[PDB]
Amino acid sequence: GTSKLKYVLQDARFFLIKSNNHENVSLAKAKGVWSTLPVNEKKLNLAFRSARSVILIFSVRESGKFQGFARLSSESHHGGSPIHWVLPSAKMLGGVFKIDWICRRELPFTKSAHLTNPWNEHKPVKIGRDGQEIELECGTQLCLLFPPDESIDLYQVIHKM
Repeated sequence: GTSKLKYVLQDARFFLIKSNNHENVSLAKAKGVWSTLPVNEKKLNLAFRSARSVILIFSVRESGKFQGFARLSSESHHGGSPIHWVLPSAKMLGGVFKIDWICRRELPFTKSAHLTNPWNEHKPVKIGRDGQEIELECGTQLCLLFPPDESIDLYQVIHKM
């Protein structure tokens, strides 16, 4: 069902993550981690303190799709296991966020054409820079459009809230 998902998304904040390649999203899906440039790191750390859930919605550039979404489980930290990102240069990144995936399935942009983001001039939600915040209602409806991921159990994520 969709009820535990709606509970996790209640009063959440949402951010668009744009990856240059599929390899980095595959690493994030396998290891449960993301890293971003310091300007976005600071925004995500502020958001993590401010909201019950902070949701990252991932899209690989030129793919025409979103590849899934995940919830921050920590602020960023330094000095863990090093991550061999494909950088498009590793010293330029900030710390590492731990994330819990909520959906690892794809959603094509053609299915989100009716959703506009007020925080980006009401452009279609697919449009945005890496780190663009997505307003609550747009972000909630976007996450509810993804196919259900029946491999994930949100019981443990609810306990982290």
